[PDB]
Amino acid sequence: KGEELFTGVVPILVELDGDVNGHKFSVSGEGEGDATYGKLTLKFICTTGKLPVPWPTLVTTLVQCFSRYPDHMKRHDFFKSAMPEGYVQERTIFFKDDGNYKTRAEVKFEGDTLVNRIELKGIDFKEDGNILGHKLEYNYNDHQVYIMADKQKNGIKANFKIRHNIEDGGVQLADHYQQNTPIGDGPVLLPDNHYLFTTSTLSKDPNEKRDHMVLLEFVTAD
Repeated sequence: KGEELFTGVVPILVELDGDVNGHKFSVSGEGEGDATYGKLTLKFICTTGKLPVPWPTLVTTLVQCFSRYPDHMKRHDFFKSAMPEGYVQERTIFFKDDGNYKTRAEVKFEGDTLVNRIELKGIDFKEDGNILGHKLEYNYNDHQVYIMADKQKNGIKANFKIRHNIEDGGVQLADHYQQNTPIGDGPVLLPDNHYLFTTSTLSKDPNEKRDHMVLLEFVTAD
């Protein structure tokens, strides 16, 4: 199926075009994924200079098709079944007591490369808040994602919270609303409701002088 496109190591390209409170920025990312292990490694670069938001706030936006679905679950892997034509992924992300991101992405194969091409629009942020003021720690608290079928849109939806550590204490909440719809006309497996579990690790490359994020991620269904 589309699952057959994921039995090996797959190069990943990520491209993001963003505007948060008028700060226009661009992120490009490259790496690879191996769904057999649910493993992702990726380096992101802010190609327009300094990133105007903290890197952790972009993690969820910057490929759930790479999750390890155990054999008894492969039947519900909407994300792979939509390949290679892919799927649109849309989110609104509300930052508590601050602004919100609206994102639209196409995830699809371009040849042998899995590509995630994103537009991001952030509005109504506080210029001195936790996001625009760079007050978030450079780490991550993952959260499980309850993927639910949305029969009417022949796709899936989800809603989940991410907690971002604020420097010196406390947590900045990011309330995620998500929906995904297939791009192709093919047959697509609408899944039974289930969770995706993710563990992310953020680091830096000591040889990289541009504003950047190295990201290691494992994701598995259950």
